[PDB]
Formats: sequence, structure tokens, C-alpha cells
Amino acid sequence: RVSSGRDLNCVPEIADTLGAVAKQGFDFLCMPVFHPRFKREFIQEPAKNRPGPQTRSDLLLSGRDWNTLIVGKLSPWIRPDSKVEKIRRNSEAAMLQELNFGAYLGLPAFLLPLNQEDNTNLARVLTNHIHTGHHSSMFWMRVPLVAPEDLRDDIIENAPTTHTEEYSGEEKTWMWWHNFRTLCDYSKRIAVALEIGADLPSNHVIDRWLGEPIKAAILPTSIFLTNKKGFPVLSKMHQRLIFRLLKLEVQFIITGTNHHSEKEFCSYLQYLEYLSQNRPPPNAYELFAKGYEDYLQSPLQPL
Amino acid sequence: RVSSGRDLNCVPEIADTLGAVAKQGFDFLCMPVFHPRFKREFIQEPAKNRPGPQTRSDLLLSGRDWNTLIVGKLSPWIRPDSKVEKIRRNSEAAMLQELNFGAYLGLPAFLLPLNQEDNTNLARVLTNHIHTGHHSSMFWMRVPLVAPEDLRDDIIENAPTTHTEEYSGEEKTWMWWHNFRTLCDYSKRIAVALEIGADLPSNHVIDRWLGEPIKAAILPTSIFLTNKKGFPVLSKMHQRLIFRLLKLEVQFIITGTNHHSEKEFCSYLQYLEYLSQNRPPPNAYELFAKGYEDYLQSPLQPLMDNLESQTYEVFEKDPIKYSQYQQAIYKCLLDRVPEEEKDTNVQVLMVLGAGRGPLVNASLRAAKQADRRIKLYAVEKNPNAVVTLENWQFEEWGSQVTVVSSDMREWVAPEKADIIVSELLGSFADNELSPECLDGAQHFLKDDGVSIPGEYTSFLAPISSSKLYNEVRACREKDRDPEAQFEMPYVVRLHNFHQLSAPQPCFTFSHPNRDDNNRYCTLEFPVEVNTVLHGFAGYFETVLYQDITLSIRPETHSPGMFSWFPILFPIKQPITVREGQTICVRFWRCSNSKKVWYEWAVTAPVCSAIHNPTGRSYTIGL
Amino acid sequence: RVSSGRDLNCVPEIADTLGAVAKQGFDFLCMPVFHPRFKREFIQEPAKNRPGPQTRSDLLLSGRDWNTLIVGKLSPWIRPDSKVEKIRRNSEAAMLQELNFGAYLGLPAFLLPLNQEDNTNLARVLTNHIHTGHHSSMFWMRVPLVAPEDLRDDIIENAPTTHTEEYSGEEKTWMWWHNFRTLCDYSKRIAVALEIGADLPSNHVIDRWLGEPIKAAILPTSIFLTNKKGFPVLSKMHQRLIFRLLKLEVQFIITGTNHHSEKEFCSYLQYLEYLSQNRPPPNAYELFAKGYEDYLQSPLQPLMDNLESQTYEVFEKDPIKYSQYQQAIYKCLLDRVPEEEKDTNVQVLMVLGAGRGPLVNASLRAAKQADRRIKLYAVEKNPNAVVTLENWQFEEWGSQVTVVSSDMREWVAPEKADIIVSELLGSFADNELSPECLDGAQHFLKDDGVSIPGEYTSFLAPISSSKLYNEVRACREKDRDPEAQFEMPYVVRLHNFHQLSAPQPCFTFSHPNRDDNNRYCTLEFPVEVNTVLHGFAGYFETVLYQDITLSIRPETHSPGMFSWFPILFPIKQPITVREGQTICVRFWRCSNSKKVWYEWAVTAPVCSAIHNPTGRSYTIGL
Amino acid sequence: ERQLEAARYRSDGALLLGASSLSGRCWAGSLWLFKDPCAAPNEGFCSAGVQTEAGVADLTWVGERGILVASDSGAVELWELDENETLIVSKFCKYEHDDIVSTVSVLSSGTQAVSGSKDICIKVWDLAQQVVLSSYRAHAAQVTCVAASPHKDSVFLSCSEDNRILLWDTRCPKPASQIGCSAPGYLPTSLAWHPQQSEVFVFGDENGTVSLVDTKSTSCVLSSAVHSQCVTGLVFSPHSVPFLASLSEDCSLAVLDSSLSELFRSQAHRDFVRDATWSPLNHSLLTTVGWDHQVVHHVVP
Ligand SMILES: Cn1nccc1Cc1ccc2c(c1)CCN([C@@H]1CCN(C(=O)c3ccnc(NC4CCC4)c3)C[C@H]1O)C2
Ligand SMILES: Cn1nccc1Cc1ccc2c(c1)CCN([C@@H]1CCN(C(=O)c3ccnc(NC4CCC4)c3)C[C@H]1O)C2
Ligand SMILES: CSC[C@H]1O[C@@H](n2cnc3c(N)ncnc32)[C@H](O)[C@@H]1O
Ligand SMILES: CSC[C@H]1O[C@@H](n2cnc3c(N)ncnc32)[C@H](O)[C@@H]1O
Ligand SMILES: [Cl-]
Ligand SMILES: [Cl-]
Ligand code: NA
Ligand code: NA
Ligand code: NA
Ligand code: NA
Ligand code: NA
Ligand code: NA
Ligand code: NA
Ligand code: NA
Ligand code: NA
Repeated sequence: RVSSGRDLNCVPEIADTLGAVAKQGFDFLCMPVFHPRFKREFIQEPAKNRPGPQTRSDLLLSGRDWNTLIVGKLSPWIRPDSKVEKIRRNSEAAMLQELNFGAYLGLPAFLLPLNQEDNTNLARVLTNHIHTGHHSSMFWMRVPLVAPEDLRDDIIENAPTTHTEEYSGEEKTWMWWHNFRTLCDYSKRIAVALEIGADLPSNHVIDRWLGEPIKAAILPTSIFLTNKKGFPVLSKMHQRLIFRLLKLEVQFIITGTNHHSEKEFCSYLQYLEYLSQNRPPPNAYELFAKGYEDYLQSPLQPL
Repeated sequence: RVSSGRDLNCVPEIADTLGAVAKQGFDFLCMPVFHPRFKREFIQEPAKNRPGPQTRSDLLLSGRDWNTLIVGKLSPWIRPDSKVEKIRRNSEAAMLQELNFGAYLGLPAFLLPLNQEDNTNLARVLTNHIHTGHHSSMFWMRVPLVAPEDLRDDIIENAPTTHTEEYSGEEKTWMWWHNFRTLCDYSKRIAVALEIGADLPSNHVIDRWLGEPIKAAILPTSIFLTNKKGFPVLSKMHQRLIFRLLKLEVQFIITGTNHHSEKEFCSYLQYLEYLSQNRPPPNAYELFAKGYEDYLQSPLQPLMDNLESQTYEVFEKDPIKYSQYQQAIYKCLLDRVPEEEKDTNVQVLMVLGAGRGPLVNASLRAAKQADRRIKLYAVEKNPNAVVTLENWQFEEWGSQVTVVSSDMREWVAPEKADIIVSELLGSFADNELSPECLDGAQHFLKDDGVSIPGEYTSFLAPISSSKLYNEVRACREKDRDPEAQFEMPYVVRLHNFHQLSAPQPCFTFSHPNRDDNNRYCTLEFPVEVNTVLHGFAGYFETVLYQDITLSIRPETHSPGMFSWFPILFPIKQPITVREGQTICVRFWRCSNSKKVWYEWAVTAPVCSAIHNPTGRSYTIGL
Repeated sequence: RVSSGRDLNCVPEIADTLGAVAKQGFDFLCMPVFHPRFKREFIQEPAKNRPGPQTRSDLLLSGRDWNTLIVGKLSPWIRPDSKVEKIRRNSEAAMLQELNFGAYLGLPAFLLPLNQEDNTNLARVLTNHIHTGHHSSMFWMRVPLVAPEDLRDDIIENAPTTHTEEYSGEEKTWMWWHNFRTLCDYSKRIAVALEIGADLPSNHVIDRWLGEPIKAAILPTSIFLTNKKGFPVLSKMHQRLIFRLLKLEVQFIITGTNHHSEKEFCSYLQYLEYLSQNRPPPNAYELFAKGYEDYLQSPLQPLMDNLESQTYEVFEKDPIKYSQYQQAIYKCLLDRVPEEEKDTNVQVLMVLGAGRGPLVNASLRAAKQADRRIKLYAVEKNPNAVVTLENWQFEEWGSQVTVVSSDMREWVAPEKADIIVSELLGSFADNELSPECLDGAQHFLKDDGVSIPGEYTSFLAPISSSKLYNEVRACREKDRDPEAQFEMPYVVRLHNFHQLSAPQPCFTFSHPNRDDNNRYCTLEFPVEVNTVLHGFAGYFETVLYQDITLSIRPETHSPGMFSWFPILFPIKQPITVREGQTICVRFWRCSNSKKVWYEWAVTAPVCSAIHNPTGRSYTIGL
Repeated sequence: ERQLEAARYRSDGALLLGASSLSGRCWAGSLWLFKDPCAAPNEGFCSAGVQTEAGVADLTWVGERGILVASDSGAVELWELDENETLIVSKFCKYEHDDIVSTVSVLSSGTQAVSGSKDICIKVWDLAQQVVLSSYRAHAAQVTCVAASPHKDSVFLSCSEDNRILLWDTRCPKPASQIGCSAPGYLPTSLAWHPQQSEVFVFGDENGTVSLVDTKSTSCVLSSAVHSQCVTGLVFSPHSVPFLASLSEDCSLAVLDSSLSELFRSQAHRDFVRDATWSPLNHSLLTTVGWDHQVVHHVVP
């Protein structure tokens, strides 16, 4: 069945919060390791010399809990590719701090967004961090299937959403990932956390993500259609995408708040569980071939 | 003068023929090693079992003659990319036979044509032959500047020569070479024998061959215009091309028969000789730089390493650099202390990195040229150099110069300085760590103190050189990253290369720094040609004082200054740049307490890997 | 003639001094780079802060003079292995200073003494300096042939010089060098400057220095006997030592002051010049072999690879080899067909591997010297060589010689052979795979048929050469086993080496083989000296016919035959062999259908690893 | 010289042989005449012979006493048969081509000829004046074959490794016209005009296919796979209804009908078949020469 996690950007009591998501039925938690809004100065006085502590203690969880249950998240204020020199330098120092604190806790993975076209400096700082001792930690790059600019409501009068098809334009989100992973020199520690919006793009945009290292698929609560009873469900085309992702054996992350308020949060997991239990159950070939997937072998020479 | 050869496709008596071309005045001979028309069968009887001999004996010449005088030629019937399976197989077996016989005679080079677009199988068979024991033999690929199809007479009624311009179409001859050498994996044994037709193409087609390994330039007798007397000559535009090729030091081959029949064949060589003897005879810079062309060198680190005695010796003899440093001090002394204060006011002047003291001497000349009193300190960290100074201090200077045997970042000074004078610049301005050194020496500069130099700025320019790309690729060493050679800069007098955009400024530093030294700079380079990006040439300019400057920036280059050659930042994989597209390069200056290093990446038109991440391949010691 | 230098410990004016020694006739000067008595403090005040300069200026000579004429000398006060902590620390800092100043001047070499048993710290400081940037500078370790303690006058009443022989004790000076160079990890920058006293030791002490990297031989003026006239000369035993050193091509240094006061200092050089001009002037072999000394080469594989034209050319000019092959055929023709049968009986004679046909020619000369008719076949697999034969067959030989363009293992013959004549031997007899080739050609030999050669035998001998061990160690290549270079044989004219036992036979082969070709041979080599085993020299003998033989076995070596140099089977780790002990070596000849290779191991006095197991490092292609 | 290139029967029945050394110390050529055809190739039983400075690639009779040669040297040369026909002397030897001259053909007049060199150029000659009139760089590769129109000076065929067959008409300002089959097939190698139809020819390709072409229809009416390897020569018989002889590197002669059906085949040659010439005296007798130095005389049923 489905290995799934909860994405939160708000964690008052790490103890209570983590106890609740496990009770909800999640296998792990994606949280901030510094308060998302706690912006920090590294250069200019007097904010430079802000008294600590700078975040909450590593004592609040067991090393096992950090090792298994907690996925880190880069604070959203951290923008290493800002147009402002000062915001770049702060973001550089801030990113190393959050990544180095991630490595301190021994987190299985740490989330970083690909929000814009130019994530060059972001790639450089992450590359710097990766070549700071051989340390096995995963970096899930958060990439949207469709960019927020290209799914915005057509409600800006003097700047309308183009009613024409741009074949390559609708794949720009993939070039974000390609340019990033290419700059980082195809690091096995750098994988895709693909984020799936309310309205899917053309298949060629979705097909674009075949052969790419997808470790996580992020499903916001907003993309779930309500049914007669009240339960959350997904469109036939969303189900197709979920079925293809279950073959890749991805971890499904639920982000956003509960919109089906008359239901427990497991209602979302219950549907994923129901989905993965109602996939076609091949096969003669597939069940015999289960374990050998993308596993390289020397060709036998019986002669 | 010109090293030149004769191309013949007919050799009755190898003895008489070779004796004639040497008498004609040629240095070597390009001939067939099997009779061009002697087609040979390897598969199907009865031609398969044709009685030998298959060619003429190796006994007909000395091993020396084969080694020096004879260039082989692939028999023209040999077509490994024929559409006929049988002709492919025969051509395969035939090509190996001719190449293997070439290797048997120990020929300096062997000629193979690029006639058509698809020479894939030809490349495969040559690649097979090259990886048949490590054997040093050159393969001159015969490529035309214009394809025979695109210079044919407009005399076919139902198929006319297009009267339109195809920018990329007219460069197809280069894609022939590029696709071939790429398939053969950039073998240093595979060079271009560029063949030049009667009518040259557009400059962009000719410019396309810059940075390419041209060993030979082939001149058919047909392209030579006749003059009043009867002698063969070339058009002004042909002469230009010959002059550019003579700088690349190519061997000129004469193909075709004599059309100036009332003249000896030397008439053609006599003109090449006349041409190469009537080139402009530069230079101050060029004659001093002759020998260092496309020669890769590790960038010196005068901080981390102590420079050798002979290293110093050759760089205190640059009169332009010290003329400028003298004048820089000359003007600063006048601006700082007035005329009526000349005898009362003595200026505490500090040379930070004095080595053998050519800047100490410059400071003295400037002082009694401006007629102002100065107190000299010669701070030097290199203890071997300090011996030279203290010997010179005792013998010549006196107590005017206090020789300090210290690092300028450490030295606790007796008094603050009026002028700090330094010489810590490299080929890329800051690559010898002038910023870090002067920052650590800044505290003992007077509040109203001048630094000479006051300012320096590094410049970058994208370049194309498959030649220089090969040289970097050849720098793979055991017991390190296989690609480490690509992730470090080289000092090199860039020669066979193509500058793909105007140099733009990268990093700037000011002294004193009235305000860190880490940097991040994005550059956008507009490219107006089809080309292949292999790396970025680095230059620099510096403000010593006011209007007195030094530069190795080619545009503004200080006249006849040999102190600095340009630096080269390679890239692992060449990036195809199509005409109109922008090269977007990213440069970081990175540092901790111990190391300073550069990281760099191309982000357009394609993304490269970030080069030298965390200084894993290259660091500069603090 | 002799390249020689002057050793001085006193240099008032470097200008005058160097001008005088060059006038005296010396090629270079060994001097101090700091005044020998100028002891320097680096730790404790107030001597720590001694005002400079610390030595004389680098300006006093040209960079060329420093580069060519000046050998540095470590100040004699510098003792890094002193029992006093303070003197160690000063000596450490002082040694780096003198070595770093040597490197600054760019000196060709720098002299350091081995005075005592424990030079551990001296080795550590020099090792530190060597791994401070890849900088090509030589370090001549000054070692005495006899220690000063063991040649002191017997004039201390309560401590007499022992009147007993200590075989190992008298070699202690070598263990000084061995322990030093071993600690420094066999650096090619660390060589021996052997110092020769008034009275030589036993030959075994002198023999101890064979295979060691001697760059210089130091001759104090004191060891020179005076003659009737007044000239300096040397004893017959000193001359012997000088003659052996002149073969190693060492630089002779003259130390000490002039004791023959009524003569110019050239009197000493004049004698060395006279000596080197009056050495025996060999040879046939030596003059042809001059240039190839201790030069490692890959063993040629004429089977797997086609030999080049110039390769053939240089090996058809060995008149001894073909004199022997001619006579071998000469006698076989007589023994086979009687006198009365001379015109009736024609002998079908087959040259298997005829190349350019010097054996075909040998077979013809032998035929009309013995006055017997022969039918020739010239079987040759190299198609490039077949061109030479078919040209020669058409032009000269005629239908007497049938040129066959085939492999002898494949060729289906028209008729069986009376004599099969072959030339497939290497430096180690069978290393060019003569056995496998002739085995495959044996079926078309007549039941009563002769093979020339009929027999060949490989010989092995244990050797000591730290020099040749360095050369092998330097053959490490990227993209293969780091120790692959040790697990393969090299062809080399072994020069600076020591043969530790009489050559013994390894593998023998007979043809025709009236009976496989895989072998296993154990050898026991009695060693009568203290030494270090670095590998095994391989030679061979062959019976062409009856009493006519060829050999490169030094004892029985064919006079002036340059066709084969000896082969060298290295070992990964040198094995200490003490006097009396036996070297037990094991040699296998291994093969499958595709490859033939040698494996080898030492089993006494210590076990080595089995070298080249399963041919992983080295195979010979079938 | 071992390798025989050309063999042409003169009107009276004499046999002209062009030869070259394509291996050995010397790489020269020679021209012979055999008044007894059943004597060839034996040099000892010839009427006349001469040595050229370089090998011959192609040859043609210029009427009765003229011999026009295509040299490796890059020269077109005309050798004059003696008043007694016992000596062959050079009239002109013009180094006008920049590579091997590979093909020659005399125009219907006999006062002009056209050559095709590996330098890709086709040139028209004035044999009377011994100069070049026209120089045509039409092709983009080695000029393989040039065949003069039987009855028109201004018209002739040419084919090259650029895969073009050009119909020429020097009366036009753009003299060349591309003509062949529907699709671009394998490269043309041999060209023979039909002796009675002025507007049809046959071209042999490098894949062994012989094709019958109509210039008027500009579409290939019929082709056939005659040889297993390249077709090096095509020669028509003097018969009222003519036979087509096809030569090849498969070392086999073939003789075909109007519809390119196999009537005869000879495996007699052990090396390549270079040239074929029909006996003007006995139309059933066809004479071939090859690089095996054989001069085989065939009876055709
Ligand atoms: C005598 N003294 N004593 C005290 C100070 C000095 C002068 C001095 C002390 C160091 C330096 C200088 C001058 C000039 C510049 N150096 C470096 C030298 C190699 N570098 C090159 O670029 C380079 C390579 C190879 N050849 C070159 N030029 C050829 C033309 C014939 C000489 C230049 C990089 C550069 O930073 C440092
Ligand atoms: C002309 N022809 N044509 C047909 C046959 C021949 C003669 C021929 C065909 C092959 C061979 C021979 C003679 C002699 C021996 N070869 C090999 C040559 C390198 N080998 C050496 O040992 C060696 C290395 C380097 N230098 C050497 N000698 C120097 C002294 C100046 C020349 C010897 C290993 C040996 O097996 C094979
Ligand atoms: C002329 S190149 C600069 C010279 O300054 C010296 N130098 C470089 N860095 C320093 C430093 N930090 N303090 C003093 N001298 C320096 C070098 O040894 C060299 O002789
Ligand atoms: C003179 S060295 C021996 C010569 O014999 C040839 N040779 C070596 N092995 C064979 C073989 N198996 N058959 C025929 N020739 C050989 C080599 O090409 C070389 O020219
Ligand atoms: Cl310049
Ligand atoms: Cl010997
Ligand atoms: Na996880
Ligand atoms: Na050459
Ligand atoms: Na590449
Ligand atoms: Na570092
Ligand atoms: Na480094
Ligand atoms: Na020396
Ligand atoms: Na060792
Ligand atoms: Na093996
Ligand atoms: Na091997």
C-alpha cells in the first residue's frame, strides 16, 4: 500500500503536531526546521547580533524520529537568486544554515522549491553543501506540473492569460528542473517532488517527467473533487496520473488545509489507499520481474 | 619562411618524381601509396585472388625519406559510406590496408577526403585504425572551404544554382569536419587540410575555421590569377587568407597541374615565399610571446608559493609596466604634498611585495623626478627575495628603504603609510589574491591614504578553440578527478581561437576598501555567428592612479607589455551556439579562511555543470 | 671525455672563485650557498632576530650560471638528527631554508652528507621539501666508500682499530644510503655522490654500489699518489674503480686543497682526461648498443602486430646471425642429399616468417655455396612485408621462391618440406611464440624433416638494480592496475645492475616436437654477497643446426650480435638477500587458445606475490 | 604492362590496346596495334607499340591513324600512327586537367573530342588546333564516363559520382540537362548511345544494373540486374539489330538483346573486364581485354 506524508508550514508543538499526523495515518512529516517567517540577518548590525536560540531544540525528538519521520523544508523567505545583492548574501548564509541544520538532525530528505526560471545560485549553494563531506541525505526539488503563472485566474484586465497553445511554453516547468539538476551535475541526492495542480496540462507536459527521478508526488487538498457523500475524490485523469506514479513507487505528500471539514484527514489517505488497492493487478511478466526494475546487469556470456 | 609540399595523383618513378619536386623546391610530397585506379576485391572470386605485388616496394626509398618527405593519400575509389553493401565492405578492407601500409612506411601524415555529408563509416574505420596500438601518425582530413556542389558552373538547365543566401548552408563543409572529428572523439592525430577554391565564400564561412586544427592549406594551381609578366599571383582576399594561415604556421600544399606553362613550378612557391616575406613584421608583444602560443600553464600563486629567482628576473624588465608605476607615484606625490611643503613633508611610502625591488626603484625615480622626499618600506614575505633586497639595501639604497621580511597581513607597522604601492595582480586581476593581501595591509594605511593600484577589473569573453579544448582534455592526470583539468583556469597566449563576443567586465575591487571579497556575476554575450563554445578567455584592466592604467584587454591592451598573458576557464563539454543566440555565463568568487577559488557555469543557450564546486579541482592558497 | 667539477668549502668572491675553477678546467662548482660557519638561530632571542642579509645575493651570477655551473652544499653545522632537541629544530628550519634557497636559484643539484647511521630526520626534512611542488632538482647524497671511523689511524691507545674482518660491518656505509633512500620512497631526485678514500675496501664493499644511482664520484686530492716527475696519479686498483665509474658516465668531483703545489689544478683533471682517453675502446656490441642502456622497452610481438618497415631494416644487417643461419643451411643440405644426388635431388626449403627475405637470401647463398638445388617457399603473415617479397620475387628471385601470403598455422601446403627455416625467437627464446607457430606448421614437415632452429633454451639470472627498479616503478599508467608495470617483462640493455648468480636454464623447446607448450620450472640461485633482488634478467641460446648456435647469454654471447638485448622480469617489492642465502624463483609458461603469458614468484629467502596471474597485466597474442 | 585498359577494333580489323602498370616499380602505360588479332596480348607478335610517360585510363580511335589518350598525369594526348603504321609518335600532350583524365570520346566530326577528369571538369578539344574550346564544371564529383553523340558534335552524355547523368547540347546557353529514372538509384558508371535511335542510350550503374533510357520520355523504360558488381563498360554490336555487351568488376562479360535479356555470358576472365570491341569483319566475334592480361575472342550465338 501507499507510503504517504503530511506537508505543514505551521508547527506550534512538534510533539503534538507529529503525534497528530501519525494518528491521522501519515508515515512522515514535511515541516520547517526554522519558523518560516523568522527572517535572519548575517551581515548588517544590529539584526546581525540577534540573541538566540535561532530555532527549536534537537532534544524535542529522538534521533530515530528525526531519521525516519521528519522531512526538512527551506524557509520560504530564502531567495538565493533575488535581484538584490543583500537578499542574495543573506539567503546564501541562511540556506547553508538550514541545510547544515538538516544534516545535523540526520533528516532522510530536505525540500527546496523551483519557483522561477533562474535558480542558478540556489543550485550553486546546494552543490557547495553536497560537496561538504560525503553525507547521504536526499534533496526533494519541489517542481509544479504547471507553473503558478500559467494556471492563474484570467482576472487581470490589462494582462490576460494567452488563449493560444505554446507546446514548449507549457513544458517550461521541466526546463526549470533540467537546468537545475544539470548545474548540480546529476547528483543522485537530487530528486523531483512533483506538485500536481487542480487542472492537469496536456499529456506531452506530463510525459515530459518520464525517466526523471520522482521520489515524491505532492497533492494539495484543493485538487480533490467532492462527491455525493462528502468524501474527497480525484478526476479520472488525476487517477490515471496517480496509477502511473504508484508504478514508480513514489511517496505521496498531502499539502494545504482540510476543505472536507466534516471528515478526518485520513479521508484523503483513505482515497489514495482505495486507489492503490484498486489498480490493475498484473502480471505473469511484472510479478516475476518485480525487483529487477532499472537494475543494471552485465550481459551473460554462456560461451 | 614557408614549409610547402606538392600534391600529385600520378607517380611513375617514385625516385624521379620525388627528385623533381625537391628540385622544384618542395619540402615533401603527397602521393598515392597504391595506384589510384588499382581497385582491389577482398570478398568475391576470382578478383579476390589477384596475384601480387599489390603496390610498389618500401625498398624504393630510405626510411628517412618515408619518415620526412612522403604524405600518403587514400585511393579515391575507397568509399566506406557507399550505398552499396559490397563497395562498403571492399572500401573497409581497402582503407585498413592503405592506412596499415602507411603505418608500415612510418609516414608523418596520411590524407583522407571529406567529400560528402555522411562520412560515418569512414570515421569508424579510421577510429578502429587509431586504436590499433599507440602509433604517432597524423591524419590530414581534406575539407573544401566551399563544397564542389556549391561552386559548380550554373550550366545545368533543369537544376540551377540557387541565387539566394543560405547562411548555415554555406557552412555545411564545417559540419562535415565537426561531425567527423566528433565521431572520432577529438583525436589529436586528426587535423584539417583546408582546400581553397577559385572564389572564396563569405567571411563567416572562413571565420568558421578559427580554433580548428589546420595543419595544411591546399592551393590548386587554378585559383592563381595570371599577371602582366606571366607569373602566378592571388587576389587581395586570397592574400588575406594566406596571411592568416601563415600565423597558424600551416604547411602549404600545391595540387593540380601547371597552367603557367612558361614558368618553373617554383613560380607558385616563389609567390608564397614572396607573400610570407612581405607580411607585416610585428611586434613588441608578438616577438616576445613567440613560443607560448596555445601553450597551457598553471597560474602562478606568488602568495602560497615562493617565486623562483629567474621568474622575478624576466618580469622586472617590462619597461611599460614600471613606466606606468613610476608616473602613477610621480603624480600622487605632487597631488598629496604641495610645492612649498616639498622639503618639510616626507611621504611614508610602502612597497607590499617588493621581491627584488623594481617597484622600490620605481618609487625612488618617481620621488626625485617629482622632487619630493619619501621614506620607503619594502615588505616581502618571500625570504629568498628578502636576501636580494637586504644585499641591495646595504650596498645601494641605505636607511631610506627599511626592508621588512614579513607578510603584509601580519606586519605590525611602526607608522601608517601615505601611499601603499603593490604589484599583486594576475592575468584575471584578482587571481593572485591582491584583494585579500591589501585588505590585511589596509589598517596601517593613513585615513587619507592612497593605494596604487586604486582599482582593478577582470574581463571575460566566450571563445571557440577545439585546438585549446584538446590541450585541456590532454591534461588528465592519475590519482585525481578524470575531469579535474576542465575545472581549473590556465594562463595561455590564446592563438588558434575565435572570440565569440566583446569582452565584458566580471569582478571589480577598490583600495582602500572604504566599506566582502566573495562575488557573483551573470554576463549575457550576444553571438553573431554559428560556432562551438569551448571556454572563456579572461583579461583585466587596473587604475594605478587617475589616468595612468595597465590592461591586457585586447581592445585597450598596454603597448608591448609581456607581463601577463590571458587566462582560460575551460568547460567539460563544448556547447553548440547558433547565430543570434546569447551565451549566458555565471562566475562566482568563493573563499573561506584558507582558500580562494572561482566557480562558473553556462546557463544559455544550454546549461553546463557548475565547474570547480567548493574548489574541489582548483583553489588559491591564503 | 670527462664531465668534472670542483668542491670548495671556501668562496670569498663567487665571481673570482668561479672564474678560477673554469680557468682550472672544471665544468661546474660545488660550493656553500650560506657561509659554512654562519650558524643561524630560528627560535630563541636574541640571535633569532639577527639583522640580514642571511647570505650573498642571487644578482652576483646569471640565471644560466646558477642553472648550469653551481651545485649547492648543505652547511656542515646543519644536523637534523642531533641528540639535542634545540639543535634538531634549528637544523630542521635551517635545512628547509638552504634547500628552498637552492630551489630559488634553480640549481641543477644540491649536496647532502650521510655521515652517521641515523639520518632519519634528515630524510624526513628532504622528503618534506621534495613534496613542496613538483620541482625538478637533483639531491646528491654524499656517502663514503669507507666510513671515517673505519679508516682512522690506529693511534688511540685505549680504543684500537679491530684487526678482524666484519663482512657486513665493512658495508655499513651502503646501509646508510639504503635506509635513507628507502625512507624517501626511492625518489628519482635522490642519487649517490660516492666519496673514495685513500685505501679502498674489499671488492664486495665496492660491488655493493652496483645498480645504485651514482651521479657523482668524489676524489679528494689526498688519495692521489705522486710519481717521479711530480704529477698526481692513482693506484692500479683506483684506476679500475675510475674505469667502472666512466662506464656509468658519472661526474667526477675534486675536493680538498692542492698537495702537488708545483702543478696547476688541471694536473688532477689532466690525469682523469688521460685515464678516460686510455680506457679499452670496445666494441662491436657496445658501440651499436650505446644509447639503449637501462632504457625499458615493450617486448615486440611480431605475431599479434605487423612489424614496421624500419624495424625489419635494422635487423637484416646483423651479419653474425645470418652467417650462422647460412652455415646452418649449408651443413643441413650436405647431410641430407649426397654428392652423387646433387643434380637429381632438389630440397623443398620453407622460410616461415620471411619478412623482407634476409633468410630467403641466406637459403640461396647456402645452396650455391654447398652446390645443391633447392625449391624455396617464403611464408609471411605480414601483408605489408609480402609487398616487399613479391616485388623482390618478380624482380630478382623468380619461380625458385613461391611467396606465400599466409599464417604458417593456417597455410595448406602443396608439398611437405625437407627443411623448415624460421626466425621467430625473442630475447627470452620463446617470448615471440616460436613454439606455437612451428607446432601449427609442423604437419607439412616431411617425416624425416629438419627444423632450423632445432632447439632453443631460455636462461634466467637474479639481478640487483635500484636504478632499473625505479624505471619500472615510473611506468605506472592511468586506467590500469597501479602495479601492472611490475607484472610484465621489459627488453632492456641492462647496464647499471649486479648479476647475483650464474645464469641457469629455464624453458627448452625442440622442433620438430616428436611427442604441451605450457611449462613450470623451479630454480635455486646461490648468492655469495649481501644485496637487494629487484628482478630476473632473461637471455637465450638456440641450436640452429648441430654446432652452429646463437646466444645472448653473456658467458657464451655471439660476438657483436645486436639482434637481441636481454629481457627483465621485475618484482613489486625488492627482497633483501643476505650473503650465503639462496634465491629460489618459480617460472610458469601459461596459455589458452588466444593468449600466451609468463607467471613468476620468488619463494626464498622470502615469498613474493605470484606476478601476472592469469595474464591480467601481460599476455602475448596468438 | 600487365593491366590492359582499352581494346578497340579499327574499320579494317586491326586491334588497338591501351595498357598501364597499376602495380610494381614503374607506373607508366603503353599503346599497341595488332593487325593479327589472335596474336594478342603477346608483344612479340605485334605490328607497332609505344611507351607513354604515365598510365592510360581511357582510349579512343580518332578516325584511322589517330589515338586520343586519357592519362593519369592529367594530360589528354593524341598519338599519330606512322605512314607505314610501324611507329606511334605524340602529336599533342596537353596538361589542362588538375587530376587523372578517366574518360575520352571523339565527337561525330572526328575533328573535336570531350574528356572527363577526376578534377570534376569536362573539357571540349579542337584536335586540329590542339587547344581547349570549352571548360565545363557542371558536376560535383569525379567525371566517370563521357560518351559523344553518334551523329551530333554539339551533343554528348556524361555521368559522375554526384549521381547525375547530363545530356549535353553546347548549342544551348545552359548546355547540361539532368535525365534518369523516377527515384535517385545507385551511381551511373558506363554510358552507351544506341546506334540507330539518336535519342536513346543505356547506362550501367555501380550495383550491376544496366538500364535503357529514352531522352524524349525522361523515364527509364526497362532495367535488369545483369552483373553482381559495378558495370564498367557498355558497347553495342555493329549488327543491323544490335547486341549490347556489358562489362563488370565481377570479371564477367554479358551480351543482351533489345530488352536486356541474357543471350551470352563468359567467366573466362580471372580479373576485371576493362573494354570490349566487336569485330567489324565478323559481327559474331567480340574481343574483351582485362587486368589478368587476357585478350579473349568470343563467338556470340
Ligand atoms: C622582478 N620582480 N621583483 C619584484 C617584483 C617583480 C616583478 C613581478 C613579479 C611577479 C609577477 C610579475 C612581475 C608579472 C606577472 N607575473 C605572473 C607571470 C606569469 N603569468 C603570466 O601571465 C605569463 C606566463 C607566461 N609568460 C608570460 N609572459 C612571457 C612573454 C615572455 C614572458 C606571462 C601570470 C603573471 O601574474 C607575476
Ligand atoms: C629484416 N627482416 N626481414 C625478415 C626478417 C628480418 C629480421 C628480423 C625480424 C624481427 C626481429 C629480428 C630480426 C631480430 C630481433 N627482433 C626483436 C627486435 C627488438 N628486440 C630486442 O631485443 C632489441 C630491442 C632494441 N634494440 C635492439 N638492438 C639494438 C642495437 C641497435 C639495435 C634489440 C626483441 C627482438 O626479438 C625481431
Ligand atoms: C611581484 S609579485 C608580488 C610579490 O609580492 C610578494 N607577496 C605576495 N603576497 C604577499 C603578502 N601577503 N605579503 C608580502 N608579500 C607578498 C610575492 O612574494 C612577490 O614577490
Ligand atoms: C623476422 S621476425 C619473424 C617474421 O615472421 C613473421 N611471422 C610471425 N609469426 C608468423 C606466423 N604464424 N606465420 C607466418 N609468419 C609469421 C613476422 O611477421 C615477422 O616478419
Ligand atoms: Cl595584444
Ligand atoms: Cl655481451
Ligand atoms: Na522519507
Ligand atoms: Na609533413
Ligand atoms: Na566531447
Ligand atoms: Na575547500
Ligand atoms: Na586543490
Ligand atoms: Na651538474
Ligand atoms: Na618499495
Ligand atoms: Na587471459
Ligand atoms: Na593484456
